Amino acid sequence: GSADETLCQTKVLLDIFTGVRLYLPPSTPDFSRLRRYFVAFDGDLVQEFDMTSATHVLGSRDKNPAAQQVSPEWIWACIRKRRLVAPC
Repeated sequence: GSADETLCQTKVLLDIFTGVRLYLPPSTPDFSRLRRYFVAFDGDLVQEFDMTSATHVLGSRDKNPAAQQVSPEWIWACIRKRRLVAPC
């Protein structure tokens, strides 16, 4: 858990995914916030079948190999780091 420890602050948001365009999948856990939260921070979210121009992608990249194959742990480590960390 981390989320509960991080999002424990209403949505916390910080300059994590700062400009980080990661494709947040709907199948991803905590998506609810993950989405609003992420894009909220100041980044952007592209729909799986919509990334071509995207920048980041949660779990896989296919839809957009030009994006970043980050995970749920990245968001936390990122948001918490206040600076986009190693996407993976």
